[PDB]
Amino acid sequence: ATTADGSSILDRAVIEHNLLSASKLYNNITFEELGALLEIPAAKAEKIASQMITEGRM
Amino acid sequence: GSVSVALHPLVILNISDHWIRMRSQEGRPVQVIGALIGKQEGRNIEVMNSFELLSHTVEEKIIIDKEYYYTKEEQFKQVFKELEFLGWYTTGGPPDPSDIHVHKQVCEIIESPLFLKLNPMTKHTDLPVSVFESVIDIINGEATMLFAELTYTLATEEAERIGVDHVARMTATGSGENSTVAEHLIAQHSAIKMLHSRVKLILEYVKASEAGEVPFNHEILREAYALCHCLPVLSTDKFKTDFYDQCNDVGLMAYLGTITKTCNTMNQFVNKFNVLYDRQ
Amino acid sequence: MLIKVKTLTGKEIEIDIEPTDKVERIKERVEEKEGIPPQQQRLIYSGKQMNDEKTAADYKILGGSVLHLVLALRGG
Amino acid sequence: LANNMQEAQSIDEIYKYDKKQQQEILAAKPWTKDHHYFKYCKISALALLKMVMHARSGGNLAVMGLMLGKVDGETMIIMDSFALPVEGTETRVNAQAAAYEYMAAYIENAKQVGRLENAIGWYHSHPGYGCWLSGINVSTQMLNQQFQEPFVAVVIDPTRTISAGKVNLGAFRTYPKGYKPTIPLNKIEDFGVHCKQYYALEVSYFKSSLDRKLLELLWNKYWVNTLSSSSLLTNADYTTGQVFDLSEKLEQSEAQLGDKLAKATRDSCKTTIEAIHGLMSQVIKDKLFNQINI
Amino acid sequence: IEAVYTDIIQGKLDQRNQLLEVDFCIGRDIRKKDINNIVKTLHEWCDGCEAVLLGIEQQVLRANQY
Repeated sequence: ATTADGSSILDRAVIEHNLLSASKLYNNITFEELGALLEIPAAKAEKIASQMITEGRM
Repeated sequence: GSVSVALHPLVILNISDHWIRMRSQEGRPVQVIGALIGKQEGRNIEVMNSFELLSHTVEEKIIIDKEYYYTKEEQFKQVFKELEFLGWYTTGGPPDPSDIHVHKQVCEIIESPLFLKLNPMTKHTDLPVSVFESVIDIINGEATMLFAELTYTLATEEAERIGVDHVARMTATGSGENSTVAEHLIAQHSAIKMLHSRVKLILEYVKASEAGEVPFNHEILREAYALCHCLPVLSTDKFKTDFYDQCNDVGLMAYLGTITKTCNTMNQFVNKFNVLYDRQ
Repeated sequence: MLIKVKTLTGKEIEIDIEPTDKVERIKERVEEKEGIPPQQQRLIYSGKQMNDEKTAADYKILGGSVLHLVLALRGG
Repeated sequence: LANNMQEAQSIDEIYKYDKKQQQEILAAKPWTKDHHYFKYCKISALALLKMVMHARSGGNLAVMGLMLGKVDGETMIIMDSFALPVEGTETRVNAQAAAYEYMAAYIENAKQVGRLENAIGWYHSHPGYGCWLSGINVSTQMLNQQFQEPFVAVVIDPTRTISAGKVNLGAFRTYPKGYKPTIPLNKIEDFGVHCKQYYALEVSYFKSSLDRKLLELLWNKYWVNTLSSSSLLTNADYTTGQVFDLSEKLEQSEAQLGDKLAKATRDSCKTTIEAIHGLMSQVIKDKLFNQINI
Repeated sequence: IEAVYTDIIQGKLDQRNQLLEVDFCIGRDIRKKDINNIVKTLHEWCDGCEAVLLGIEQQVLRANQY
């Protein structure tokens, strides 16, 4: 199924996993490079990153 | 080899306290003798405690008291259940015929007695504690007896580990005539000495390898290269700034802390001046 | 009679009681010497604690006997 | 191990027993004059190790025993500890019949071998029940102190010690009858309802020259934890607390002045010496490691 | 990142300052005649250790004198 914004559940899960894995190989990253790493350049890369925080997941 | 013996870091403390107490009581160093206890599991012998023993002297011969040993054996079984007599210990250097005579006499009590030797007056860095095993060989004629050397282990309980670590990290036992600076620097000296010995061994090995007198190992050499390409550990500017900050903070903590001592000496001097010089 | 009562800490007590006399007599001797309550006292001879019900008429005390006195201790 | 002394050192006279001095100090009885007399208890390494091992070996049950030693001046020296054949439940211990026979026989046998010390106190283990005097320990310690005056109650916690990695030994002495005299309330809470009846003591440990010599070669892999010690980082809270208490002591000494300055100076010197030792270790590490291949 | 994955090197990238920090790297191949080179470096380290030890001794001696 699509999680509202035309994104498959697998795509969202793998995006979150890619962000979590990249959090282990980067001291700090930029929004543009983070988007180039796992698609979705800046519209929801910052949103996903901030959602992972404030929940203990990152 | 032979029977695997497991030694705990409580027997050695018992022997050291025994030796220190009797040397202080008698003024001059003496020889102490006792009895070990532990467990026998298959081919494994474990020594976990020791109690003192009474010995008398007849001219040159040393005779172990038997009635006191029997009373102590009956007494200690109340507190410790799975504990049995295993061997006997003494403090001394090289093996002596007196030790062999004492072991032969003690053999009447247990089938396979051990022989724990402690060195309180050692003159080297070699291990002062050595576990010896006296098995009766089948040599005819004269009883040619040489106690076999045993490679003991350091099996230790968890609470035993905690207590041993606590006593090892102790520093307030001195701080008297000897400066605490000496005690603090001795540990650093020993650690640096051991690291230097290890790196000296590595240097000797690589020198031998480059000389050509030993087989050329392509893996150990590359491991040495990886080790040797990282001696300047973390020489970044941020580390230097942090180090200088720490040094300045400790310097301030020393200044505030010398000022109070100077003020206390001030107070004592003024108090003395206000009585021995003040005209009432 | 100069029967010795010794505490484990080193205190010494001298009492005078004939052997035929009851162990209650020893108890009240140490009572009027020190004051330790009767129910908080244990006495040992030859490594064996004596019972209150044994008169010291047939007893292995022939003079020179030292009695080890201890106080009952409990913990929680 | 060279370039020093190898004979009887300055840490061995603590193990020496003088019968005449002990007899004189027992006859003097300076404790009855000032009731806040004893404030320091010095325990040997062997006694502490035996106490901890016996307390832990008992499992979840409680165990109890005695401890030998002597008393000098304002300090109580505890040299050896021997267990007792007690059968106690998870809360209470009794020591009904075989304990006293064991006490007498063991003391006599030890005196036979050469043990010249007398009984100096008793200890009992709380299996995870903290370190405080219960309503029964207070009563029995008062009973012992009323007649056998040199005494001290040592409480050890095996379960908390093994879980936290630090020994929990507490030395206490009971006041007599009728002796009344954002901050945490643990000062009153961690003691029982008899908090005003007993007072704690300062516990310190000591070891002999041969003890330290043999324990120096106890294990040869703590050098890594010494080179990468990372001092001044694992005890920053300790130094801040010490600075706070030092400021309080300085304020008290200043109020008094307007002999208390001596202990404040001692505390300040101790804290500063610890900080300087840490800085010295850091400088040694920097010279050893980062000053190569520059 | 793909070099980090194969475990030849370990480290962290940083885009704020545009630099890569390496905590550990494998030991690459060495030629036969360069071994003396590394030997020299090791010797230097040993010397330094010795010096430090000597200094420590001097220090403690002085302290005792005081």
